Amino acid sequence: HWGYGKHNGPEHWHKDFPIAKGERQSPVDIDTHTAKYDPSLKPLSVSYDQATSLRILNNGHAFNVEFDDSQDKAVLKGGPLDGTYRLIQFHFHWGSLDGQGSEHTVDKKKYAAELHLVHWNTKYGDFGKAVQQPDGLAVLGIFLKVGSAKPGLQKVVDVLDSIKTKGKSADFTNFDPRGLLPESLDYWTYPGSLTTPPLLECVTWIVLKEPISVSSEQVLKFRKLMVDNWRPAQPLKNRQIKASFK
Ligand SMILES: [Zn+2]
Repeated sequence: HWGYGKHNGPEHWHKDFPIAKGERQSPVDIDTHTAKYDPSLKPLSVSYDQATSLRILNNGHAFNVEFDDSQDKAVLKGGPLDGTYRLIQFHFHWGSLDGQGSEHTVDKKKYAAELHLVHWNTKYGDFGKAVQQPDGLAVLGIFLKVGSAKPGLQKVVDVLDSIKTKGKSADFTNFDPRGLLPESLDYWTYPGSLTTPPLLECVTWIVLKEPISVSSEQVLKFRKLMVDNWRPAQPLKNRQIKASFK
């Protein structure tokens, strides 16, 4: 019965998922002066040109745009990663007003929303096998700030009315996730977890420094589905956040 409310929200999750109090939980606050520049980190390779979106699902906690991951189409490689990770889905976290919504924070600053592009390591059989492994997933995190509209988000926003109800899905083919990426691929990276139950510690996080801008109208349409589906920042503990820059 986990969710984001007073009675079932993040502070309760540890009861059903004790790893919630574990050693590599996400999200975290990215303290830009404690983040360590690592010259050995390679540039990120985001290869999304042959992405095949299939559908969009309201899973009760967010909406997921799902991709065909049955062969290498949209993949993430390079950066802190060893090998190739296939895009399986993306989703967002957002708030009930503009001053909150992101999961990661940067020097304690919260953005209005955060996009997670979820990828699994093709050394493993499928996503299900990958989440059982400490290097199973790579999640590309992108902050959303409110200002100008992101044109490449409009197709997502426009279909949401058709999946207002929990559990419903819709066909969602031929969406190009390249339209959700900022100019720069400068990033921070650290080992962490899924930010929703079961909170498995299987993720290499790659959080981009440059946010994308979305319009007030765009985020307001997210909110017609639910609000405040973000887990707050968890302690960094015995980890270091590394930066691809400065
Ligand atoms: Zn997420």
